[PDB]
Amino acid sequence: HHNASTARFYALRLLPGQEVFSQLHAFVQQNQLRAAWIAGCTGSLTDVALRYAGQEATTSLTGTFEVISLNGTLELTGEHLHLAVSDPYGVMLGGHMMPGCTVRTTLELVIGELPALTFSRQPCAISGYDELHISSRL
Amino acid sequence: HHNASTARFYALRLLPGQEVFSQLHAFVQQNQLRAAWIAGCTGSLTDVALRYAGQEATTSLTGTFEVISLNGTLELTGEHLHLAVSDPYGVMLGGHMMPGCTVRTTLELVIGELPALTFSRQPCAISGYDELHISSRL
Amino acid sequence: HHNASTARFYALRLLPGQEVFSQLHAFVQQNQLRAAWIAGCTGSLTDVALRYAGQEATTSLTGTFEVISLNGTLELTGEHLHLAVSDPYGVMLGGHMMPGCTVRTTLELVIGELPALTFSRQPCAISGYDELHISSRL
Ligand SMILES: [Mg+2]
Ligand SMILES: [Mg+2]
Ligand SMILES: [Mg+2]
Repeated sequence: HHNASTARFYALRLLPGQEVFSQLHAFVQQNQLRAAWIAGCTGSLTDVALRYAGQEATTSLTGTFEVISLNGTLELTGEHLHLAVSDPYGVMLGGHMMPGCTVRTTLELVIGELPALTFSRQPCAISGYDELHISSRL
Repeated sequence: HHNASTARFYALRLLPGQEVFSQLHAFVQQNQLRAAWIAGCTGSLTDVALRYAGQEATTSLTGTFEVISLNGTLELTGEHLHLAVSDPYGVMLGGHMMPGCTVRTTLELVIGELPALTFSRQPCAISGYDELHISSRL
Repeated sequence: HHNASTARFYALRLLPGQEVFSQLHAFVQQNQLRAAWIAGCTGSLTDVALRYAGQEATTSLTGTFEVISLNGTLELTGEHLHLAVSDPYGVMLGGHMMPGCTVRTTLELVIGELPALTFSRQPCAISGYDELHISSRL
């Protein structure tokens, strides 16, 4: 059965200029994470790539942003992450995170991994898209 | 004494059309969770029910929203959850989550449970409302 | 080596009128936390102190706000926390959290501690600021 598992946590800090998606995937590959999620995140970005609700196109922005929240799941060959950033006036923007977000000064992350489970993306006949599927690691 | 505990995590995915409050409570009942919190959440909503800061009335909205963050505690007979959603333009809205939020394509959740503790809602003479009370499970 | 660790969690509730930064530091000192992060948070604030993206000055606001998300790391002699609050109209504001945020009715927190690691703030030659450094507790 799924859902239940203890968690192992990882703490890491990304460097200025690094692209978030690529670094997260590299960390997942390095540790062969099969059922992870972002348990905590704080930092800053220069370039931001977001896909707004219901939209197909990716919105690319550049400036000075603070990462307010980065949430979602990730695993060996898939992920689903949402990002919220704030600007110099406190105004926020949020959406589906896409490749292209670059670290400004830092990105601090605490990533949780559920050793008893395995996440995968399987087609959902209801939504019409590949959705999160949870199964036993063993 | 309270506060300290190891955590057991649960991963689940809600389906299109399901109402969030009811599904969360069903999961709490199914697993008899006594001291849980939302450790991670990502997804989309069609209907959104929020009670804004200091307001009594619930604001009901319908459209295409992305769940940016869903935070808070929950247990057998109580909860305190806040929700932040983004729209097709990246604009965000936040408030106290109320019953009526419906899943659009999916809602992925990682819920933590603290086995050594028990959450309850007891009247606080200071705030004048029932507030979070933490005690030992044993 | 760093990054990997089990986690111990703490649940607590702050009272009306208390200042968040001071209370968080008091909790860190009381439990001698060396590598913690905010795993969950919900509540309300009256006074809010935020430093917006790229700005030096702290913006002080007072009113009726809901805490939508409080994320970041914290330890014995340092921290990095970002805050997002919503107002009576659902509008949100976000930024680097500064001392001066006061609880309105309550602030519920689940704090994670990574016993196998130790967080510190060391100068980064790349960013030019003291950044998160992760090392073994032993
Ligand atoms: Mg999404
Ligand atoms: Mg509330
Ligand atoms: Mg910051």
